[PDB]
This record gives sequence, C-alpha cells and structure tokens, in this order.
Amino acid sequence: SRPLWLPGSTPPAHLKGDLPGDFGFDPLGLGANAESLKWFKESELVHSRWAMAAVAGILVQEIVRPDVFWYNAGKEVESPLGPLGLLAVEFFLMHWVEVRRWQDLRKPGSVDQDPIFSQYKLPPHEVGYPGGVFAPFIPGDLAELKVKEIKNGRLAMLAFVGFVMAAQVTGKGPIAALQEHLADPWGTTIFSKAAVVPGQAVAPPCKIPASVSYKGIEIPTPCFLQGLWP
Amino acid sequence: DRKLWAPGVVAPEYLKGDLAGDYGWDPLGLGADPTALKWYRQSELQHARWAMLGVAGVLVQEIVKPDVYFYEAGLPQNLPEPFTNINMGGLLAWEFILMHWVEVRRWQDYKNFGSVNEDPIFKGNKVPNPEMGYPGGIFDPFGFSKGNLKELQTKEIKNGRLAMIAYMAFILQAQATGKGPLAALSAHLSNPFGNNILKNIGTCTVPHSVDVQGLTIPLTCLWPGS
Amino acid sequence: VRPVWFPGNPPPAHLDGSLAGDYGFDPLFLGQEPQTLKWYVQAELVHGRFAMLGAAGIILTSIGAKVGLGFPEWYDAGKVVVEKNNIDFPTLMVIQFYLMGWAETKRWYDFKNPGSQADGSFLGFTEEFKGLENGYPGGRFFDPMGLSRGDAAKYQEYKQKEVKNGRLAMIACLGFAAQYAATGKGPLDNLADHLADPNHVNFATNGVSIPIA
Ligand code: CLA
Ligand code: CLA
Ligand code: CLA
Ligand code: CLA
Ligand SMILES: CC(/C=C/C=C(C)/C=C/[C@@]12O[C@]1(C)C[C@@H](O)CC2(C)C)=C\C=C\C=C(C)\C=C\C=C(C)\C=C\[C@@]12O[C@]1(C)C[C@@H](O)CC2(C)C
Ligand SMILES: CC(/C=C/C=C(C)/C=C/[C@@]12O[C@]1(C)C[C@@H](O)CC2(C)C)=C\C=C\C=C(C)\C=C\C=C(C)\C=C\[C@@]12O[C@]1(C)C[C@@H](O)CC2(C)C
Ligand SMILES: CC1=C[C@H](O)CC(C)(C)[C@H]1/C=C/C(C)=C/C=C/C(C)=C/C=C/C=C(C)/C=C/C=C(C)/C=C/C1=C(C)C[C@H](O)CC1(C)C
Repeated sequence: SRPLWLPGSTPPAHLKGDLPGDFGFDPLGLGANAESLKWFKESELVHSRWAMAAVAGILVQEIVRPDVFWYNAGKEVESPLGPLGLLAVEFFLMHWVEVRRWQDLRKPGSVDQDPIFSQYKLPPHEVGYPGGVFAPFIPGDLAELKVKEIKNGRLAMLAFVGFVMAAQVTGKGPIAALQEHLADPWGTTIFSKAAVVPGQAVAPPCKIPASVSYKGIEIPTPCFLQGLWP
Repeated sequence: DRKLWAPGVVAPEYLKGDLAGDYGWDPLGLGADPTALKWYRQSELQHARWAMLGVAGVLVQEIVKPDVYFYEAGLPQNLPEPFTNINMGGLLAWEFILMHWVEVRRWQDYKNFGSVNEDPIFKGNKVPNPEMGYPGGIFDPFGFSKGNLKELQTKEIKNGRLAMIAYMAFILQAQATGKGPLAALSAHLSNPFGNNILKNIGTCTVPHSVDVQGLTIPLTCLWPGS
Repeated sequence: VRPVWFPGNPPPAHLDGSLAGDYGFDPLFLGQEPQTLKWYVQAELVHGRFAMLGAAGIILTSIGAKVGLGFPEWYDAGKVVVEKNNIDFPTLMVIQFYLMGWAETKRWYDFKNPGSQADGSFLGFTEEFKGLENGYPGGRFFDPMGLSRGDAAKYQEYKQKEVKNGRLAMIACLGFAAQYAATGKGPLDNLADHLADPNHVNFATNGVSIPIA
C-alpha cells in the first residue's frame, strides 16, 4: 500500500515499511540479516548527513568564493595552524566523537551521560537519532522530518558524486558545470562528451593534474576511475 | 482461428483462437510455454507498431522530399533546417531517458498487469487497460476502440505483419542497390528485367564506416558481398 | 528432470542436484567417492574464487591500458613492479607463502575437521571461523554483508551465481594465457582486433591454433 521505488513492484520480505525512507529498494538482498540491517541503517544516515553538509558546503563556497575550486581547495587554504596540526586535531576530535557513536550502536543504553558534567544527561532515544541537545525546536511531526532527512539525504549523496564526477570531467564547480549545461544543453552532456562504439572508445581526458606539489612531498591526485570512464 | 497458414496443417493445442491473428502457426514451438507466449505477444505488438511507423516514415519522407535518403537520414548533415549538424550525443541523451521512462512503464505493465495504470504525478485520471498491450484511455483520443474490438485487434496485426516484412524489404531494397523503395519501384517499372532481384543480390552499397562527428560505425549489410 | 550438461544423458548416481552449478558433468566419475567430492567441491570454488579475482584483474588492468594510461599488460606486470618499486623478488614470494600458507592450512583443517578452528585457538575469534558448509565459511569476517543468512532461498541463488561466474572465469584465465601464447599481445588488444574485422582476425587465422593454415 505504501509508495515504492518502482510502483508496480512488490517490496522484498525483509522490508516491511517499518523504517523511515523504506520504499522497498534492496535488490541485492542486503537487508536480510537483521544484525547487519542496523549497521546499514546507521551507515546510511551517517553517509547522508556528511553528504548533505558537503553539498551545502560546496554550494555555499561557490556562491561566495568564485576564486578557488573546491577539489583544489583542500590544498590552497594556507592555514596558519599547520598542515598536520589540523589533521592532529581532527584525528583526536573525531576518534572521540565516532567512538561515542559506535558504542551507541553496540549498546544503546550505554552512552547517555555527559562524562564531565554528570548533572546533564541525554534522553533515552532511538539509535542513530540522539536528540535532546542535538535536537531543539523540532518543527512538526518527528517521523515526517525523519523521512525528510533521508530524502534530502539520498538526494545529496547522489549530488556529491555528481560534484566529483563533474569535477573530474569538466573540472569546474557545480554552478560552473550548471552554467555549461544551461548555456548549451545539447553539447555539454556526458553523452556528448563521450561514447563507446564497438571498435573505439572515446572518453574525455582529465581536467585534473596527476600530482600536486603542496609543501615538499608530492601528493597523488588521481581521476577516480580513469580508464573505466565511458 | 480457422483458415490457417496452410491447408492440411493441424493447429497447435495452445493456439485455439484466443489471441488475434491466430493462424495455427508457430512451427518452432516458441509459444508452447504460456508465460513465454504473452511476452512474444507483447514483442509482436512492438515489432508491429514500430514497423508501421517505420513504413509510414520511409515512404512519406521521400514523398515530402525525394532528396534526403532514408538510409543516410540519420547523419547530421542530412537533418532538417533547425537540426543541421546537431550534436548526436545530446540528441541520444534526450532519446535514452525519454524512452527509459516509457518502456519501463510498459514493461511493468507486463510484469504487474494492473499496478501501472495511473498518472503517478497527477493522481487523477487512470488509463482503463482492458488487456495487455492495449492500454487505451488516453492512447485512444478518438474512441475508435469499444466496438468490435476483436476486429480491429486483428486489423492491427495483419497490417502490422505486412509492415514488418515491408520494412525489412525497405532495408534490403536499399542495401542491395542504394535506392529508395518508391525509387526502386521506379527502377523496376522502367526496365523490369535489369533491375530485378537478380544482379543486385550480392552487392552491398554500404561502406565499412561512416564517421559521425568523431565516431565510426560497423555498417553491415544483411548478406556478404560487394 | 533438471537441466544437465548434455541433454538426454542422465546425471550420474553420485550427483543428485544439491550442489551449486550442478549439471551432472562428471564423465570420468572422478567424484564417485562421496568424500573426495567433498574435496573437489572445495576445489572448484577456490579455483573459481581465484580465477574470478584473476579474470577481473587481467581485464581491469587491460581496460586502463590502450586508453592511454601507464599500465603494463598482465604478462608484463610481474617484471615491472619488482623493478619500479625496488621489491626484492624472493622476499615477496616467501611472505606470500607465509600469509597464504597460514590461510590455507586453516582450510585444510576445515576439511579434515569442520567443527574445528572454533575453539578460541586463534586470537579469541571463535565463531567467525566456524564454517557454514563446504567451501562457504561465512560468519562475521567472510560475509560482512550477512548475505548467507536471513533469506536462505536467495542464498542458494547466490551460490549458483558464484559458481556460474566462477566457471567462466576459469575459462577466461585459461583463455588469457591462450590468447597470449598464440598471438603475443594483450587481451583487449585481441578483442579490439576481433572487433575491427570479425572475419579473418579470429583464432583460425593465426597459424598457431590450426596448423592447416
Ligand atoms: C534537510 C535535512 C535534514 C532534516 C530534515 C533533518 C531532520 C531531523 N534531524 Mg537531522 N541532520 C542533518 C540534516 C537534516 N536533519 C544533517 C546534515 C546533520 C549533520 C549535521 C544532521 C544531524 C542530526 C543529529 C545529530 C540529530 C538530527 C536529528 C533530527 C530530527 C530532529 C531535528 C530536527 O527538527 O531537524 C529539522 C531539520 C531541519 C528543519 C533542516 C533545516 C535546514 C536549514 C534550512 C539550514 C540548512 C542550510 C545550512 C547552510 C546548513 C548548514 C548549517 C551549519 C553546518 C552551518 C529530524 C528527524 C536529531 C534526531 O533525530 O534525534 C531525535 C538528532 O539528534 N540530525
Ligand atoms: C519479431 C516479430 C514477431 C514476433 C515476436 C512474433 C510473435 C508471434 N507470432 Mg508472429 N509473425 C511475424 C512477426 C512476429 N511474430 C511476421 C513478420 C509474420 C508474417 C509472416 C508473422 C505471422 C504470424 C502468424 C501467421 C502467426 C504468428 C503467431 C505468433 C505467436 C506465436 C509464435 C511464437 O511463439 O513465436 C514467437 C516468435 C519469436 C520469438 C520470434 C523469433 C524470431 C526468430 C528467432 C528469427 C526470425 C526468423 C527470420 C529472421 C525472419 C526473417 C524474415 C524476413 C522476410 C525478414 C507469437 C506471439 C501465431 C499467433 O498469432 O499466435 C497467437 C500465428 O498464427 N505470427
Ligand atoms: C579447476 C578445477 C576444477 C575442479 C576441481 C572441479 C570440480 C568439480 N566440478 Mg567442475 N568445472 C571446472 C573446473 C573444476 N571443477 C571448469 C573450468 C568448468 C567449466 C568447463 C567446470 C564445469 C563443471 C560442470 C558443468 C560440472 C562440474 C562438476 C564438478 C564436480 C564433479 C566433477 C569432479 O569430480 O571434478 C574432478 C575435477 C578434477 C579432478 C580437476 C580437473 C583437472 C583435470 C584432471 C585436468 C585436465 C582437464 C582438462 C582436460 C585440461 C584443460 C586445460 C589443458 C588444455 C591445460 C566437482 C566439484 C559437476 C558438478 O557436480 O557441479 C558442481 C558438473 O556438473 N564442473
Ligand atoms: C571465456 C570465453 C572466451 C571468450 C569470450 C574469448 C574471446 C576471444 N578469443 Mg579466446 N579462448 C578461450 C576463451 C575465450 N575467448 C579459451 C578457453 C581458449 C583456449 C582454448 C581460447 C583460445 C583463443 C585463441 C587461440 C585465440 C582466441 C581469440 C579470441 C578472440 C576472437 C574470437 C576467436 O577467435 O574465437 C576463439 C574462441 C574459442 C577458442 C572458443 C570460445 C570459448 C569456448 C566456448 C571454450 C569453453 C569451454 C567449453 C565450453 C568446454 C570445454 C570442453 C572440455 C572440458 C572437454 C575473442 C576476443 C583469438 C584472438 O586473439 O583474436 C585475435 C585467438 O587467436 N582465443
Ligand atoms: C520493428 C521494425 C522496424 C521499425 C522501424 C522504424 C521505427 C524505422 C524508423 C526509420 O525508418 C524511418 C521511419 C526513417 C529513417 O530515416 C530512420 C529510421 C529510424 C531508420 C521492424 C521489424 C520487423 C520484424 C520482422 C520482419 C520480424 C520477422 C519475423 C519473422 C518473420 C519470424 C517468424 C518466426 O519466428 C516466428 C514468429 C515463429 C516461428 O515459429 C516461425 C518463425 C518463422 C521463426
Ligand atoms: C581452466 C581450469 C580448469 C579446467 C578443468 C576442467 C575443464 C575439467 C573438467 C573435468 O574435471 C571435470 C569437470 C569432470 C571430469 O570427469 C572431466 C573433466 C573434463 C576432466 C582452471 C583455470 C583456473 C585458472 C585460474 C585459477 C587462474 C587464476 C589466475 C590468476 C590468479 C591470475 C593472476 C594474474 O593475472 C593477474 C590477475 C595479474 C597478472 O599481471 C599477474 C597474475 C598473477 C598472472
Ligand atoms: C539537526 C538539527 C536539529 C535542531 O533541532 C535544529 C537544526 C539546527 C535546524 C537542525 C539542523 C539541520 C541542518 C543543519 C540541516 C542541514 C541540511 C542540509 C545541509 C541539507 C542539504 C541537502 C542537499 C541536497 C538535497 C542537495 C541537492 C543537490 C543537488 C540536487 C545538486 C545538483 C547539481 C549537481 C549534482 C551538479 C551540477 O553541476 C549542478 C547541480 C544542480 C548543483
């Protein structure tokens, strides 16, 4: 009765519409084991939230800074706090955060307390959905937003891969790729840039250098699946 | 069902006249599976209806202009006035996605006959689908159905089967001599002994490749020989 | 009743249809013992398991070559990587025997004792190396998606899809060597030659394949 990924079809037996965003799409059988479904239900939400923050990261950076290109912007920021002091903070400050999230996955009733401010405590929530501090002023129904998080999330995970594969083919940001498509739609598609006939394979070259210098030792910058491109 | 494809032939047991155009045929056993007979019925309707557009394309594109040749009408130099030297990669991008919608909706009408009838965007008017392969409703803007439907359902195939053979004729009367169907009709009706099936079977007027904007094509005739 | 390798002929008595990819093909009756056939079911998988890794490995490094990348061909990838990276060759192969001869005798005592290797004798891991059946260990490490449990009706389908891709991967890795010894070039160079002119650029026109050239 629920909407599906393909309306004439039937959902598989392990998908019964219990979970948010459950449109019945799992052709490869991956939601069969219920031990491993919890791991994937967590990892879809984590993959979505980083990608929502990344796509809105590139879109905000492109509308305020037309100078630098985001694929190259991990190289040119010139922080005064060192190249590896940043990585040292990010390593420790995420090896705290993720392991708290991981222990919440393993035992859900084990991570609720502020360890250094024990007067404060998280509410006994659902796994992957902390709330309490992480969720003030929730608008409307919570399960409505729980589907809005994944629909915008799944749209953004396809968006970031669309950002990367446009950044390796035309090498410009995703409004500059949009301005290439809106100035000339009939010639600026991937079907226009490439075709494989049985007898020759015409693929675009990289708009990406093979390596970069970056302060001494060189860093390899490969085009993600160059050679297997159409 | 009767008046079969040959006089003394017993019709097969699965061809008792239910489907239209049923002539006790299939001397290759392909409709013996009941689940395969429906799909071969759907693929017969597709091969009929595209050929009826194909025949009505080829002998109309040379009545409106007997200049652009239908074998090389796909080359961008031969496209009309707003489309001359279009990017074929862009036009294939339209056609692929516009057809991967339509066909998969038709394909799911095969796989689940009944859960694909509604306009999915506008939950409004449905399509009343009486039987598989015959959607109707908005595919009948003239209301020419809802009469003796079985009579027109036979007329669709008999015109369709002839159009399949005529369109494979339209190709083989074009690779053998490099000439259009009404143009090979003129070539026959001028000298009906030097422009027959003889002395043109065994010569292929098609090159090994015609380059399209940086792409080669294998371009094979349906028999060897040049 | 089931489809057999050769229609008409019945399957042999030792080969009822329960294995994956079973098509009754034992003309030499090599699986006539029910315990050596337990070994050859292990043997067909790990030959197909390495060949599926192999045939994907030849093809993916040959897709990168002939497009313009700096890839070697699969018969020349052995020399070019113990020369670019200064990797001493005997100390590469010996560690290959250490790591895999570890991983192989675990299998060789799964076949001798299927309940074994699950006593905490390893670093504490007990039921990860339990082993579900012959040639299909499963558990946490070897099936991290968890596809061998949940629905078992689709798992029997995946068992057959593994063996089917596993058979023709072994035929491919028998054909990559055969396309190289006959012609003397890479695999997708032989494919693109067969797609240039499908006539006359086949196996019949070498003079290496048929001696009646
Ligand atoms: C549009 C996407 C979207 C939506 C609908 C939701 C919805 C929800 N989230 Mg979620 N979340 C998202 C993105 C989203 N999230 C992202 C990207 C992250 C990573 C930062 C998180 C991290 C997160 C956590 C850690 C938790 C939730 C929780 C919740 C639930 C209650 C909170 C709430 O009312 O949020 C409503 C959300 C909105 C109204 C979206 C407003 C967006 C505005 C327009 C700003 C966006 C643009 C701006 C540039 C973004 C940058 C902000 C910042 C980085 C500078 C609800 C299901 C809580 C939960 O489920 O516990 C019960 C919870 O604990 N989410
Ligand atoms: C691709 C086109 C196509 C397809 C799918 C079908 C399918 C079908 N036809 Mg049909 N038919 C066709 C074209 C086609 N027809 C043409 C062109 C004619 C005119 C000669 C006929 C005349 C005809 C009659 C008279 C009857 C059928 C019947 C049937 C049904 C049962 C036969 C069966 O199971 O075969 C399934 C068929 C296929 C899977 C097609 C396979 C094609 C093979 C592999 C190779 C083709 C041979 C060769 C290349 C043809 C070249 C001809 C040349 C002149 C161009 C089935 C639904 C019977 C019926 O109505 O039952 C309901 C029946 O009585 N057909
Ligand atoms: C790599 C080795 C290998 C091994 C051990 C097996 C093992 C098995 N296969 Mg199998 N198979 C293989 C490769 C292999 N297969 C390949 C490549 C194909 C595709 C052609 C098949 C296709 C196949 C089918 C279709 C069927 C089996 C079946 C079987 C089972 C019973 C037959 C038996 O006792 O095998 C004994 C096998 C050996 C002793 C190893 C073969 C080595 C021989 C002795 C060397 C010579 C082989 C050949 C002539 C040389 C070619 C290369 C040469 C030119 C260099 C058994 C589990 C049957 C079964 O029950 O399915 C599960 C069955 O129906 N196999
Ligand atoms: C996995 C299947 C496979 C595929 C897709 C190809 C594809 C190709 N091969 Mg190749 N080849 C294969 C397996 C395969 N090969 C094997 C197993 C051998 C060893 C016998 C060879 C030996 C070989 C040579 C010597 C040459 C090619 C060539 C070619 C190319 C041109 C086609 C041709 O000449 O036909 C060759 C086709 C075959 C040899 C047969 C196809 C595979 C059959 C079906 C074997 C399967 C085993 C069978 C079912 C059971 C064996 C029975 C036994 C157990 C008792 C083409 C790209 C030629 C080339 O380089 O082109 C320029 C060429 O010179 N191949
Ligand atoms: C679909 C079709 C053609 C559609 C063509 C189209 C849209 C063409 C469009 C164009 O041309 C125009 C308009 C303009 C051009 O500038 C551009 C193109 C694009 C080129 C032909 C099918 C044509 C299909 C044909 C001819 C199929 C024939 C099959 C037969 C006869 C088989 C019969 C049997 O298999 C059975 C049925 C049962 C067995 O028991 C017995 C045997 C005998 C085996
Ligand atoms: C063909 C084959 C086996 C064929 C056996 C057959 C037909 C036996 C059939 C029978 O027994 C039965 C069934 C039943 C009996 O009654 C009858 C017979 C008839 C006796 C195995 C191939 C098996 C082929 C295998 C396992 C190949 C693996 C290849 C690998 C790992 C390659 C790796 C590399 O290529 C890369 C990836 C990169 C390179 O640069 C480096 C290297 C290392 C070269
Ligand atoms: C949690 C919480 C809680 C509390 O309570 C409150 C608060 C605070 C409010 C909250 C928060 C929230 C948030 C932050 C959110 C965010 C979101 C996002 C970011 C989304 C995105 C999302 C995103 C998305 C969808 C995206 C999409 C995108 C897209 C399609 C794109 C496309 C493209 C591409 C490819 C490329 C080309 O060239 C162009 C374009 C066209 C450009």
